[PDB]
Amino acid sequence: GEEGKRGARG
Amino acid sequence: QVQLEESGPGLVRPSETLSLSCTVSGFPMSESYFWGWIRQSPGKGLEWLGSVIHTGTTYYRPSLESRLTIAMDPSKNQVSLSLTSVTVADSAMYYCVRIRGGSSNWLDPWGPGIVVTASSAKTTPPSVYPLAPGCGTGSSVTLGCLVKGYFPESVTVTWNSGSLSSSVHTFPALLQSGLYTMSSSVTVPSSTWPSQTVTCSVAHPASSTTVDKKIEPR
Amino acid sequence: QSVWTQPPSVSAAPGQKVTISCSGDDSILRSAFVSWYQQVPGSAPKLVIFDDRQRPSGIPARFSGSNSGTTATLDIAGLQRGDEADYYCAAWNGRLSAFVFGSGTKLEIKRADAAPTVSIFPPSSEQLTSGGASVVCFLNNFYPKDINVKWKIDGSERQNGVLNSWTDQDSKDSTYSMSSTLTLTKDEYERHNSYTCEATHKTSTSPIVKSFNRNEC
Repeated sequence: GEEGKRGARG
Repeated sequence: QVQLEESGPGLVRPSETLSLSCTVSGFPMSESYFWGWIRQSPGKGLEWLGSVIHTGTTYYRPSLESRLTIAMDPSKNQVSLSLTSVTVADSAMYYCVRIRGGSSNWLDPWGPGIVVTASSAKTTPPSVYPLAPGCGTGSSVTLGCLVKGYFPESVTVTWNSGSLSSSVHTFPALLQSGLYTMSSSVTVPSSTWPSQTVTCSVAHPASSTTVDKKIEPR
Repeated sequence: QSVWTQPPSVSAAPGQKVTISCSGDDSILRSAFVSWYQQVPGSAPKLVIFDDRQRPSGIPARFSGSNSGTTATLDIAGLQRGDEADYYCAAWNGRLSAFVFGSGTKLEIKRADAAPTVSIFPPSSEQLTSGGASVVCFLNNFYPKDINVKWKIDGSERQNGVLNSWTDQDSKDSTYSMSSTLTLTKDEYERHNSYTCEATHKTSTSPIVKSFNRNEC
């Protein structure tokens, strides 16, 4: 799922 | 493995829309990767423009988000850039990239890049002049071509010395009077020229012009 | 910040090791995976490190990376002449919600000092016919990059009308090359006999002098 956005580390 | 190539105009007028296309080969655009655009202005750094994924989620450089649209067409295997109200400051090399998103945000691979100039100046083909030694040699001989009075960037200079191998230096262009000048030197064994012909070919895609100059002795 | 801070330049000899830093505000880089790109002049950037320390397939292990959280670091060991390039770090900036690149670091590969091979060229008849006259000097395959070129017309120094252009560092022999072009009008060019290009380089206390005399024709 996470690969569908762009952002910072969790 | 992923293949990318950019297409579009090398010259756009201020206030018009810059439209670029990138064809993606050898990789599914329906996989979990973003597809995006980076640019680099002459002598300066890399600037992320934005990206898109097949679900439609899109990211943009905040300062350009009002002008910039990045989209993809999985049927055509294309990712597009559309930048409206262009100014001189949008002159740059534009690169297509595949991006692994989430928290990774790595870019691999990159397309070869396309040079875009935003300007009102007219496209002008180069004048090409041979550089041969003056009247009155060691083990090598250096020849050249001087490429003058063209706009916009870029030109590509190559040297036909047949099957003879050669050492080439291509000098970066300098802008003057709204026109670029550059040169290229070629060095060959002194025993080879002038019996082996040596000819520069200068391609200027923006003006659809190619000029060859055979270097003859003075 | 909207650009990560990198040193402008690093320089070392083949076989040696350099480290290139990439810094953000406070510990912002702790929240991101850093990647690194190699850009050989005239080519697209190429991914060398991703997720702080991973190597793409085919990138050699002498490229390595770390992310301390305040600064990220690219190590390049066992330097080869083909490593001359600009290196950029990159990372998502969550505070700006944008992907940010570093300001870039040029790697110079050191070599033995080398004097330039100097070549001088009269204007072509073709250029003259149109009113201008460019005399061209090539100063090729020298090291280090610093070099002074002086033009003389009939032995007298000429200041105006000179344009110089340098290549990037050579990927095979680590040298630099330069063109120096003196542009006059046709009428001006034709008023004189000798044209001289003088190169002053650290490899000699005496300049390398190349000339042509129009009366040799």
